[PDB]
Amino acid sequence: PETLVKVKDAEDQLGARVGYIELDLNSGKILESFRPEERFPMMSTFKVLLCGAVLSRVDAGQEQLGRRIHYSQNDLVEYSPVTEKHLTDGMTVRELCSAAITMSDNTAANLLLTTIGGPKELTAFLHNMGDHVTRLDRWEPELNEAIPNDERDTTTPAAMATTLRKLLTGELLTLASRQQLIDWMEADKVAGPLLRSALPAGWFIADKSGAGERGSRGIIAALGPDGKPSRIVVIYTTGSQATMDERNRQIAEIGASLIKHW
Ligand SMILES: *C(=O)N1C[C@H](NOS(=O)(=O)O)CC[C@H]1C(N)=O
Repeated sequence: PETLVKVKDAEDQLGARVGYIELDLNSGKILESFRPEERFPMMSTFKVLLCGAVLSRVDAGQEQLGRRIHYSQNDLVEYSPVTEKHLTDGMTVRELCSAAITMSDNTAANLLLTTIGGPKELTAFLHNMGDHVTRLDRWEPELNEAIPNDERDTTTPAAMATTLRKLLTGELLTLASRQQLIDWMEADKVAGPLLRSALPAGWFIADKSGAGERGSRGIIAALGPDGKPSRIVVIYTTGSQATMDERNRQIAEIGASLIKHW
């Protein structure tokens, strides 16, 4: 009961809703949940779904990971630490997905949405792999607005957890594409103070973090002991006036509990 108590205590201390799934990667069955059917802004966590959609196109040969995209300084939106450094040489679709997931590059995310036909086509992709709940409507950075009770650019903990399992382990993507997606998430360099902060030596983690307006914060992860993922964790919160630091520490403490009671 310890981990669900942490989530409830986090709600108390953040003054906001927290959504939680712990999913068995093998069976795909929910082990624990909190507000599993409630909507939360995906924020940057959507970039894993976007690169899923890109890889599905690469498998079908409508995209090539080696294909180079040139863009202009005028295409650059807030938080573009990789893409602002490749204005003369451009970047391959592979490099863009690397930027989107490992660095949460916002311009990378928009360039990739253009490659698939935008938010409506990411939603179509999720619909057609059996996720009729998750929806993307807007581009970076507007999809992070987190307007209370707005369903635009939202998922549920349940839908995100099951969708992430299908992308990483389901029949949808080729083995090569599943390996490349989980590899990008393993190489995440912007989620240090979250689940990674509670991870013991020898454990595997592949994750993607997110932050938005109105105290929005979240993480999706495949993790497990002995260097192999065996569970999917989804944590979302929205509405809190809490600092980025407190929100990070609350997610870390939920992580510490689920690892403690593995
Ligand atoms: C993702 O939600 N975002 C991109 C960037 N990195 O934050 S993250 O590592 O939690 O992904 C900055 C904030 C945010 C955004 N508003 O786009």
